[PDB]
Amino acid sequence: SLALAIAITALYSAVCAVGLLGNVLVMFGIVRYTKMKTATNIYIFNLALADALATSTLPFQSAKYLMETWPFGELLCKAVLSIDYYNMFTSIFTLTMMSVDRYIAVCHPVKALDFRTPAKAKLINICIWVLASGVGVPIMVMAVTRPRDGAVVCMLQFPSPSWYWDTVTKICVFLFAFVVPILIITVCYGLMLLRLRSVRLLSGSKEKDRSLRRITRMVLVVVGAFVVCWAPIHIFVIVWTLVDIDRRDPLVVAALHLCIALGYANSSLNPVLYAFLDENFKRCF
Amino acid sequence: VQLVESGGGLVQPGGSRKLSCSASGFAFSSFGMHWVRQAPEKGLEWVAYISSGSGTIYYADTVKGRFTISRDDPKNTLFLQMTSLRSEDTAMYYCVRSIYYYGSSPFDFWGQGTTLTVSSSDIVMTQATSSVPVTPGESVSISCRSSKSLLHSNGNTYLYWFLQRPGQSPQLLIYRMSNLASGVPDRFSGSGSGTAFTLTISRLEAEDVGVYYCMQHLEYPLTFGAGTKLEL
Amino acid sequence: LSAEDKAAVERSKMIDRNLREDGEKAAREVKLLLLGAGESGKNTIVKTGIVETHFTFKDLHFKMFDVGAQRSERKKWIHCFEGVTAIIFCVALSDYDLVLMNRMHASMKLFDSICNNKWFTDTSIILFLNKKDLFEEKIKKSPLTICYPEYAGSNTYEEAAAYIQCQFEDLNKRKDTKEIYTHFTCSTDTKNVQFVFDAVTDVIIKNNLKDCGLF
Amino acid sequence: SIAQARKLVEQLKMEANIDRIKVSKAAADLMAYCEAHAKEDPLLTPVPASENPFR
Amino acid sequence: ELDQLRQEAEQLKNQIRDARKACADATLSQITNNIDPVGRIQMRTRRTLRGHLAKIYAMHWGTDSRLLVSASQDGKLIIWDSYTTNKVHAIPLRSSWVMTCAYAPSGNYVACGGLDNICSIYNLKTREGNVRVSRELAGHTGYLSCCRFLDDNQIVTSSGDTTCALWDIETGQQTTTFTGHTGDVMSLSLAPDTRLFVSGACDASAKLWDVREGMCRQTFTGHESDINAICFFPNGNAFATGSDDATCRLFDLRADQELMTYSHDNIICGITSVSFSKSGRLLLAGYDDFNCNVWDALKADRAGVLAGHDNRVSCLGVTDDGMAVATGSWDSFLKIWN
Ligand SMILES: N=C(N)NCCCCCN1CC[C@]23c4c5ccc(O)c4O[C@H]2c2nc4ccccc4cc2C[C@@]3(O)[C@H]1C5
Repeated sequence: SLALAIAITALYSAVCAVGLLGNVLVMFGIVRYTKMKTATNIYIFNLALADALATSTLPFQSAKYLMETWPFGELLCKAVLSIDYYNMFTSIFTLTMMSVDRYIAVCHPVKALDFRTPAKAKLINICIWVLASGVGVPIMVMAVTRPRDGAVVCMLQFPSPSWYWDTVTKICVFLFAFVVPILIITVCYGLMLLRLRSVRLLSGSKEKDRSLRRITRMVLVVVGAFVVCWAPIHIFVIVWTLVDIDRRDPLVVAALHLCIALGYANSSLNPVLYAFLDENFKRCF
Repeated sequence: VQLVESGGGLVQPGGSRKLSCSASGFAFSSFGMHWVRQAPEKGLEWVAYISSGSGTIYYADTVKGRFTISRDDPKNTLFLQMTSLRSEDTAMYYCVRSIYYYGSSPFDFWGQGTTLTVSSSDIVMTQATSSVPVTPGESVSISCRSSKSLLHSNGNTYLYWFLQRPGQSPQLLIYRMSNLASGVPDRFSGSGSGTAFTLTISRLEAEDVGVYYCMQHLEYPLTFGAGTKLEL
Repeated sequence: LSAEDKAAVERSKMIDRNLREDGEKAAREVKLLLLGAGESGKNTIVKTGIVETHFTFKDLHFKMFDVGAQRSERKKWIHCFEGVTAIIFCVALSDYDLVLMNRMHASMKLFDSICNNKWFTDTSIILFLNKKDLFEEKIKKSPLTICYPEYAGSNTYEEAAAYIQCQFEDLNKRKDTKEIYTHFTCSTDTKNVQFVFDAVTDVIIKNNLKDCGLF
Repeated sequence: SIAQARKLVEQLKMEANIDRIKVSKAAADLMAYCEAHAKEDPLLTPVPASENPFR
Repeated sequence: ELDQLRQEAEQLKNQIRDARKACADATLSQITNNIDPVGRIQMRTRRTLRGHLAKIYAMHWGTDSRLLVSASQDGKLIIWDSYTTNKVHAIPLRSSWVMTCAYAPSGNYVACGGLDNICSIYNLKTREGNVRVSRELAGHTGYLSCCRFLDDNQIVTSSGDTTCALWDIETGQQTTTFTGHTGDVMSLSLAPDTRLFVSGACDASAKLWDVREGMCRQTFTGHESDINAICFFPNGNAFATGSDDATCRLFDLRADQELMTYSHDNIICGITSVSFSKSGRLLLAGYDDFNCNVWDALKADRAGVLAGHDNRVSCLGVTDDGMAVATGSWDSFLKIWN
């Protein structure tokens, strides 16, 4: 399994480097000529912050998989777990609020004239950052490592019934981190696409294929990236908490780490998606 | 332009009172407000300050913690809440307009004032001269000495001259050192450098009699000087 | 800083806040430029210097700017309307035969100059075709031959009106980022404000797409 | 029209009978003014930071 | 007799041209080629004045070389304390379509005007703390493009009705009206002695006027496009113009003809504003290429470039002591250069 471990480590390193480079480029562009005078610019900066702070974490789990041990103590165990949960919730909520903001911009323009302001965008971003801390604080508290099962591992501690409690928090995380955000994103973008079909953007050639097709391609790219970079981890933890499959199988471990690689590729490719899909970034030569 | 104060009257020691001031005739919200008191046989003393927008509030050390200053801009009223009244706060309280920008004339307007009677470090300004005998048509000089140089790095010497006529509220003559005020005849001249300052009246008049006070606005608290009384 | 320089800075901050509030209130408003020939009639859609009329239609604040009293070089003051939401252009269909040079050709030249202006490249135009009743009653006697020697069509209100509108939008160049909205002015109805409302709503949607950066 | 041409030719006649100097004299005067005030020109020569109020 | 009058006018023009040609012996460049040039002038931005939310069209310094006033499309007349970047006053305007602004030499009044065809006068010094409008001057039939104070009671205005006017602020009346331009007058420049003033219009001509008598003394015709900017030399015996032909020309009052031409092959945008240095050696001009070019007046050589604005430079002006240059532009920013 040496070749498999080398491939997994190389994938982790490439994903982390790509994410860090993309986040650095995004912040440099925002500082230079993409100043936060617009709500979507504020949301782009916030997503870049969440993606970078999440990307600073991946080498820790890479070394954890490479060493099969936890030299990080209960201290950095609780730290890495809280950071992972915090970054997950903040990035998901920022994407959801981007979808809602675009839907309000297109479908309700008269009220969007007052609602879409930099002050309200900053307030909403602050509320999003604060709200996920209320879910990360129990991850700060109830996360202490153990020298069990032949090594040092991390596991959330719950009172009786511990199985009921861990199933409850897994179900709540899946419901309020994946399903509700994806439903809101798809509903908002579909209503936005219907309004964009109605408005004077599809009336002749070199207009529909130049604007509406590009908009549709962008929204399917965003939703598909979300699906393909957040579905395998959630279905894998669901099947883990549902059925009892070998926890030491090398193929199972490789599949789980590939799922984690896809989840980190989400934050690696979101800044690249903004760089290659923002028409404002395309205009900003 | 008129500031009319209300309140005052007899009050037992340790009591409470609230002084009011109705402003009418100017843009009240754009002016910072000062409270200045004067003992029945002594000079002026600064009490409290509130800025435009009620951002910064400054109090005198002898009044801090017991006095509260506030303003109500929509109703054009200024307040001074008094708590735990002592026998050392019996005086006549004045309200002073004050605006602040480049080229301003702070302390330009004063109110008539109301008297409060209670039943039975900062730099200093020295005016050693008192009861100076004067005659009409003469030239006199009134000197004020401070304890620190009032010349700031901005190049402004922060010395204010006031004239309190008998039975009248004090009036600003010169706001910054050598800067005549509006409505003041061009016979009052301001001069000085650093610590020593002088006010020169080239030609006198019967309306120029009174008590001349010297104030500093370089740093809080604002400190006056025992005025040099002019008399015939 | 001295005791008065600090107060000066406080005053400066206070009027900074006032400027920001005023700018937000101004940015929550749409601006319209009223153009057209004098004989077309700019007072039909409403009822020294330039005249500003303000009206509110379903929670949207409007700012009309009639510049018909400025008898000067337009090239020296047309750039101050660079950021207008839309242009309302009034052309009377009744003046296809009256001559002060036909009035209709004067309107065509003015429309051509405004539409292809270097300041209004992506600025939408709300074309208003006025005097529908007089034009309908007049086309039964004088045809479109005087206005158009190359018409070669019939003599009815619908066909002639459609032909005039088609030619006026054919004057438009670079029909990719610009939209010309054409409406026939209604006498006993309040649909003109509704039409302007839809045009400005489309412009707001376009501006929001451009701001959100997915256009 | 009619009186406009008369006004134009009258203005041209008034402008024609004017005292004039050579271009060399005017250029010399401009050069002399520029040379006589070059010292008191902060935009031309470098200014010390102490004297400059915009730091 | 229209043909005869036209022939007489043509003969008079030919006589004036012959006199102008006879008065020229050696060009300005010929007798300034032996003067020492200044190599390069690197002026950095010392202050950036923020607060405007629309396009800046005009600004004017005060006499004290510390206060300045700026006008924008946001409807605000802002007085700045340039030494600390402090804002002294923020005057709302009844009409937001302002195109010019001025500072009274006494520092008590600020004027503005534009598409409303009204020159408004505002009182900075007032017993109350607010700036109040003194009176509105009406009578122009076009937009006001420039206005300059003679004193507290006299102001001169230029309008788009091909007419300059002199007003009396005591009574709000036209003391003297100036006629003769066939195009819209765009710029004004009071002489240092405030006895004459020049105006450049859309007829590609600049006219020297007499304030007291009210007639036109000289007419200068070298430009091929409409003149947007005009400014007097510090000595009052010359003036410089700027038009949309990407060209600045220096005219002489006594020699009655053009002296020097300031143009470059790579410059094609028009000139929006122009000003002189304290000694008259430098000619600063604002262009439509987001730049301000510093010209050596006696050498017609580009001595520097002020490149700090992202939109069109619409106005500039040098302080009375030559300490700084304030450049306003269409990006809603004012920049102080030294
Ligand atoms: N887009 C950005 N910003 N991505 C950067 C952050 C990416 C990683 C986020 N992190 C969050 C916490 C975590 C997790 C994920 C999905 C669903 C969960 O229920 C869940 O619980 C954790 C978890 N529990 C496990 C329990 C048993 C066996 C395996 C488990 C594997 C994991 C993985 C995981 O650590 C993981 C995903």
